[PDB]
Amino acid sequence: LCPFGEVFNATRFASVYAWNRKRISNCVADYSVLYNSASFSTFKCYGVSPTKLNDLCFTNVYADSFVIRGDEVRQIAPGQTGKIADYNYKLPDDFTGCVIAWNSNNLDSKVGGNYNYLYRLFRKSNLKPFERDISTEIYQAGSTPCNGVEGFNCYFPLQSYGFQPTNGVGYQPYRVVVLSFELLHAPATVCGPK
Amino acid sequence: STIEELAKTFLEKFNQEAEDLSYQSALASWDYNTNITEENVQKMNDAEAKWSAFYEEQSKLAKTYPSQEVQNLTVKRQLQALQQSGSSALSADKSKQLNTILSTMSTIYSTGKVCFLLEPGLDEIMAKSTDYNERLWAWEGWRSVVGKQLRPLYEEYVVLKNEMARANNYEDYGDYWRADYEAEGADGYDYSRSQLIDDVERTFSEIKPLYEQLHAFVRTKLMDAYPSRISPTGCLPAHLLGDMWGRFWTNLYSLTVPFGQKPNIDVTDTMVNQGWDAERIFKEAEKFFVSVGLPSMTQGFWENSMLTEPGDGRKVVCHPTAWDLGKGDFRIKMCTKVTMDNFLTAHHEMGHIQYDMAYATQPFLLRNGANEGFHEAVGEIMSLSAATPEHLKSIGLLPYDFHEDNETEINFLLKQALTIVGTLPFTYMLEKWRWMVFKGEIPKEQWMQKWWEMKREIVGVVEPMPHDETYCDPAALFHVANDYSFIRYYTRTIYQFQFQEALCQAAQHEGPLHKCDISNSTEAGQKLLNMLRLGRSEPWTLALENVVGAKNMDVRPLLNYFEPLFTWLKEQNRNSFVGWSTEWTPYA
Ligand SMILES: *[C@@H]1O[C@H](CO)[C@@H](O)[C@H](O)[C@H]1NC(C)=O
Ligand SMILES: [Zn+2]
Repeated sequence: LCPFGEVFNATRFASVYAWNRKRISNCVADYSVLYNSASFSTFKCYGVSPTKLNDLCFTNVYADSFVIRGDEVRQIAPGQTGKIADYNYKLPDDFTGCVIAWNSNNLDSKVGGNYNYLYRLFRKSNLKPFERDISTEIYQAGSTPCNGVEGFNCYFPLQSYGFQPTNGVGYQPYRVVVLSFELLHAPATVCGPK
Repeated sequence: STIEELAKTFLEKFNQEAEDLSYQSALASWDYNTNITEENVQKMNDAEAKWSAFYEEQSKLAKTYPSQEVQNLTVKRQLQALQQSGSSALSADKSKQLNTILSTMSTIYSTGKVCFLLEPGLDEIMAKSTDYNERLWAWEGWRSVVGKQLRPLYEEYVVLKNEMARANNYEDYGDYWRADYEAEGADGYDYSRSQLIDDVERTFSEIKPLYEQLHAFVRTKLMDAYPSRISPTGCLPAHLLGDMWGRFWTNLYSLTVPFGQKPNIDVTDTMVNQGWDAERIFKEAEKFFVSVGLPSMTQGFWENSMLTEPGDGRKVVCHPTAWDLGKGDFRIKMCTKVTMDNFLTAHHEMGHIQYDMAYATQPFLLRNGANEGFHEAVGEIMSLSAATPEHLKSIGLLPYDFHEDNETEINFLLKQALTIVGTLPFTYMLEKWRWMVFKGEIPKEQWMQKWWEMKREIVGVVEPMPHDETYCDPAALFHVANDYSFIRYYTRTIYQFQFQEALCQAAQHEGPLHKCDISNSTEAGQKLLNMLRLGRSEPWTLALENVVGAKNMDVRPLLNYFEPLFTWLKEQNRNSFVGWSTEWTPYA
């Protein structure tokens, strides 16, 4: 039994741009404890039926974990565009996997305001599918090249989320885990009971 | 390298930084306005100072992108809103003088003495007493202790403000105050500032036939109040209008009432007997809004809002207000009781928060009303609809068998008219006088003369004592001593009835307009929301056209609202004279 509890109830998560990547294989996974968890917000599955996820099985399962805002959850879907769906984390059209998200206001909010979660808002070109970027080079906007210091028409490419307890619903933190399934020529290793 | 892209990139960073600094400042201010101590003021001052410094620096940086070259209208409006804000800067030496003058002009108004102080005692003596000598004493004393001590300060204020207005590419300060109504857009949606001074005047020409009748009906009713002190064909004396200034005539209802043997609708006793609480009023107010097609209030509203005076020894001002702190935080603060006026104020504040929640999706710099007058015109129609007999009968506060006799409608209409119609000429005259004074049409040595000439010619009120050029009467008002605009009320009065006529016609109602009710009607709610969600991203002409169907101010709905009162009044004025002549003086 591979430990879904390692990622689902981990104490600390990662930012959107430096999202956590985990490979799962050589185990047995019982999805009945997840879909019927009755403590999740969104459980959207694409390419595979939710109930028929206990019969047919794959070789490798990739888990991507991060934390985002509330109104940006809709951007994690095939074909969607925006600000975090084209500069931070992109999903390909032919996606066979599931997206799970849940509220975490009790943990990722402080009376003074959490500020250690970061996201990217400036980039030259859109991300290719399933790609990460952690570079901290100064974004170049105007003709004049700015070296080492940001001034007119030159900005730092990362910013922080202002999570505070007394916010609304679309401004509260949300933890998101995306599972992707791989079915290459390698023999199958992981699926449920008999 | 295109300027539009650079402006977009700059605004993207500005929005993200502002959405945090503004929230911190708002939360700090709420802490003070909820709990009053000696340590909260320091935090509020620090937060406000940081926010102001950041805003000024960003406004200074944002003047390098010309507003003419940008073609996209949304980005152009955002740049225009950012550059003009914080542009009030000409020189440090004169700015210090202007700030000191404003502060010393504001402080003299508050701590004035006659020894009776204004707010507790003078308001009561002006609103209740029925003696000629006492009222004239208070009027002359207040205009002598404060008015005579503000003329040189205001004479310096006008020129020092005109210099600042000229330095900022405008014509005068009046043009600066009229810049809120400027609209740029498509062919028929363009509104120029210089047009407004015309339009207002036109509308007033339609209200003169109604108000004049009222001016007669009040006058012939004061005949009994004072036997032989007021003229039977002249203007009304200034000090017998119910307030210190004559802004509202609501305090004359007892003397000027058609039928005093039929009491009006009161539900406080039934509310007490049925066992209601403060929270039940807000629950009913929310139920009113959920039935028209508007969202219910958030969970955080109930947990965070203050809805009653706390008895734990804390000090609260609790003047009824609605707060939109940003980041999805909406609150209402009010000392609530179990009376009817609080029931109506609950709907007013609920409408404010609904309007705030409508445009939360727009960018930061466009999260305001279309113009300065919409934001309260949205809230007043809700009270107008929720103060009707039909709504109260439906909600259970009144028995089903209760009827409405014609005398009740006459009395209610008179009470409403003494508040709404009577305040329009005063606002129009005061605004016109300051516009002319700022422009320079009236020389420095003929201020009070023209002021009283306009008062005799437009409003119809005569002074009891001769006033020379030493005195300064306009400065006595609060909105003038501390600089504020005043045409907002005139616009709001027309807008609130135009909206009401449009919504009631869309709600499939028949009969007089004052018995309307928009409860259980999703079409009217959708029509209103189509404008509420628009925000400031479009010119106010298009926002007005999305509810009523016109492009400018129309006064016909206001006259339609008072048609039964007009028809009744014309009957009782046959054996009397309607109008006034400016040749009679109380002192001669
Ligand atoms: C992670 O913690 C939750 C919280 O009780 C618990 O259900 C389990 O240990 C883990 N979650 C899952 C889905 O296994
Ligand atoms: Zn209001």
